Amino acid sequence: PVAMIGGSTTRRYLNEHVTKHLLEGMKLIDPLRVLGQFLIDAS
Amino acid sequence: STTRRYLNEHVTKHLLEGMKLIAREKPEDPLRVLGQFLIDAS
Amino acid sequence: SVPVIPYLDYDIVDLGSDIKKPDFPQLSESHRINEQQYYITEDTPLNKRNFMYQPCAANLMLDKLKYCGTDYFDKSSINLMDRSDKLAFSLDDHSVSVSENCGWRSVRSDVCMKEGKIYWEVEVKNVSDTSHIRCGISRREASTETPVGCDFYGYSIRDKGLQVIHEGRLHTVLKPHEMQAGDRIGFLLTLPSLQSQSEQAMDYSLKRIQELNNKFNKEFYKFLLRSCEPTNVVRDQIAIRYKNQLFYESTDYVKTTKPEYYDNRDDMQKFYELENSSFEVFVNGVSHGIAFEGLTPFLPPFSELQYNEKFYLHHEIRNKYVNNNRLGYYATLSSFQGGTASIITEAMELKFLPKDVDIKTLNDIYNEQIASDIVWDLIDEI
Amino acid sequence: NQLTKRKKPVTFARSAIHNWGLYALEPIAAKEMIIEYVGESIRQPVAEMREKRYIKSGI
Repeated sequence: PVAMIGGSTTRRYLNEHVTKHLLEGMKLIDPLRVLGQFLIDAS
Repeated sequence: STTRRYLNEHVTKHLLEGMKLIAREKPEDPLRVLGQFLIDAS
Repeated sequence: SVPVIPYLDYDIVDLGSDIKKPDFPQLSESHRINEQQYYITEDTPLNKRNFMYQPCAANLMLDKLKYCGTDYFDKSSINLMDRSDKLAFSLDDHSVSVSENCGWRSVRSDVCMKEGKIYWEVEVKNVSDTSHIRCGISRREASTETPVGCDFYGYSIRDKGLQVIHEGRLHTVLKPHEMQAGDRIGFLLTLPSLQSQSEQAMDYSLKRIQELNNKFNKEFYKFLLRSCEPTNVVRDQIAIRYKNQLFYESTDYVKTTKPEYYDNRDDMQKFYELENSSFEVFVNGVSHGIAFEGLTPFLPPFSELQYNEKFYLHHEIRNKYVNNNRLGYYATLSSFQGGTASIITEAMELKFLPKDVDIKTLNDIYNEQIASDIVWDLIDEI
Repeated sequence: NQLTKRKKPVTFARSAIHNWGLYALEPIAAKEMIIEYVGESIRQPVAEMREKRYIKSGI
């Protein structure tokens, strides 16, 4: 999966867990308050 | 540079500081706290 | 003109395959100092011809970039790119050590030091009568093979007496106390804010355009200092395969001169210095005074990138003085014929910590180096 | 010392171009070695200082 394809590091959690739908909230992006809930829609 | 023109006036201050805070420590869901903190950014 | 490069057999990795994504700088026996075996890096590329090299990972999630940034080591330590070929390190103490007949070299540590109060300590593991050590500061502009203190891209500390180094000079402005076999150096490094750097960036932008500028055509060099924006980045960081493995051809700055802006009041050349910088050493945790109030404000207009003067002026085209996520002063460590000294990262290994409120290690900024470099290139994906 | 046996009897004298120059003491043919270049070996950062240090004094 993306746990090691993003990098071989224990600080490489980001390319699988968090920053996947952070960039995919940015693929539609504009104001900043609607970006706070594009942070939400992976949960 | 069009997205690089518009966003770099705006995205560089708050969202980079919003990602410089989540780099320090991480809970089981960190998408709630930075999403809350960007409501505080407005 | 060229397309992006696809993925190979080691790029898309299986679940149980715990292979590491850039290939390891493999260890080979160099010499035996401090009764330890120090080890070299064999097949990795090294920073030459005013360039650098960086590990990439085959990121699958993006369309334009098939490669984004990543690192080897979990915490901070010596970067492997700024390294000599007769320079050795270890996994025990992470000390840099050149050979017994090798000369004056240096290695930076990859913390990108822009603003805030950042502090780290430097272990002095061994010193002899014939061995010298110059731990200090240097930029990404300054290179590794020269011992730093050669230019104003870095300042270091002398071995005995702590004569603070600047352009080859030896200033005895702190309290002199020589290194021994059980010593340590703690760089209390006060940098002002990034807003304080950004207004010095417009100060060189507004005073190189039209104040002294009346060569044959200089409006197109005025235009690059006109559009000299305080944080904005024009990066050319592309991925290349090299010795069967994946790396970066990241651009590096070229050497420039002293920024001397004529203030009308001072009736002389006035120099660009930062907002109350502080250069303090912790030899075993005692205050030694402040050496440098004059760390430079550098980010767009003080370091000149690898830019083309004849190919590019005919025409789209980039700008001369821009930023990136790699610009800053770096935690620097030099050695001389085997002078072994180590960098120390985390507060559990810190022995002499100051009471401060803003004590920030590398790994706060190193985690910020991981988290910004992805999202500095998540604006590149559009 | 390896390439000493293969050289030519050229002397130095006062030059027709500049202060000092070499004067080939025999009719050398097309592709023969005149002289192996001999000297120091020092790398780029240490020769960066010497490139200005001699001209700081002004040789």
